[PDB]
Amino acid sequence: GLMQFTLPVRLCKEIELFHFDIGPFENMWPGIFVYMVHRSCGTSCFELEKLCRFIMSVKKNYRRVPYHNWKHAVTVAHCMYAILQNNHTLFTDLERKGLLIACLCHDLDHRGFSNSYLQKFDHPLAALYSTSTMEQHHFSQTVSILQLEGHNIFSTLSSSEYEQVLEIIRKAIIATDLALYFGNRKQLEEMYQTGSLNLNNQSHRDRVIGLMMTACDLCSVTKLWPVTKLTANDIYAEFWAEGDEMKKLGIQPIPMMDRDKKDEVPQGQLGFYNAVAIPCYTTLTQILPPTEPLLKACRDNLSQWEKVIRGEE
Ligand SMILES: COCCN(C)C(=O)c1cnn(C)c1C(=O)Nc1ccn2cc(-c3ccccc3)nc2c1
Ligand SMILES: [Mg+2]
Ligand SMILES: [Zn+2]
Repeated sequence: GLMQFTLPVRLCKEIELFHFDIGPFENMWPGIFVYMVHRSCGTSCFELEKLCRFIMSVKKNYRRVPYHNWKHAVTVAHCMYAILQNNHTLFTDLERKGLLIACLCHDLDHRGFSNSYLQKFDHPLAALYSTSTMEQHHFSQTVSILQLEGHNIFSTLSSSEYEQVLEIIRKAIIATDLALYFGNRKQLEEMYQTGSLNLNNQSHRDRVIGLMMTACDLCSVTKLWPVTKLTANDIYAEFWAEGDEMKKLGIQPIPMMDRDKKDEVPQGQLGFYNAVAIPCYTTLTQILPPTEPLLKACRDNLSQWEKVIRGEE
């Protein structure tokens, strides 16, 4: 109850900034998350013992893959923490509880492969979940862990508040399917530009939380350049393994997944910044002005990939 988590001074300060890197000390990441729940939500929103037990079972259900691993879960939660802390009054009590949990759980049991590859492989998950295949699985794994004995961190909510929190989590995790981001962001662009955007409308709040999810999920593009560049190596380690597995099913992979087209990464990064990331952070900044540092850092990283192409690195 009177047991605050405290970080060393440098982390205490930098954890409040959008561009914080959680560091290479895995054993500090649970403490970093609890710190963030305690400041974002309150020391009372979860029983510490149940929260620690939930965090450790979540960690165990992330796999040893290059990118979609436990470090990604905690990194995405931190980006959400920074959004929430910069927008203190915009979010409900249930939202603050659900959203850091959603981010921690949003890639549970990821195997390092896309929805596309599961469907070409004919994986059993592609028969159970015909769209947003991995994202429905990540949600199913979150509910499984919530039901383990002594892992119900929501045990003190009413029936209807529990239903509401699990719905915020389900929609927040589904929204991390980038296939859904394009049309979510177009509707938010139109809604904002015609002045129809209404944060009392639940279906509008859902769209805004969806965009916050894409923003936190893609947040490697918002870090200092060496973090961005080193994270991209892990991203391609996965893409290129998927490509290899496409070649084993007799399917030429897309160039993004073909390690033989390593050469064209820089231009592929530009496309991604221009088509996905910059538009994501631009619309987020229109809706939630205090998130502007995410857009500014993304633009800085776009300029770094432009320097790589000009062989200035
Ligand atoms: C939520 O997603 C989770 C991870 N995923 C899926 C990401 O997309 C993602 C997340 N963060 N970042 C930075 C990325 C990322 O790098 N994306 C892309 C997207 C298209 N490309 C096309 C080419 C390319 C390469 C070589 C040749 C031609 C094209 N390279 C890319 C890279
Ligand atoms: Mg995912
Ligand atoms: Zn993710």
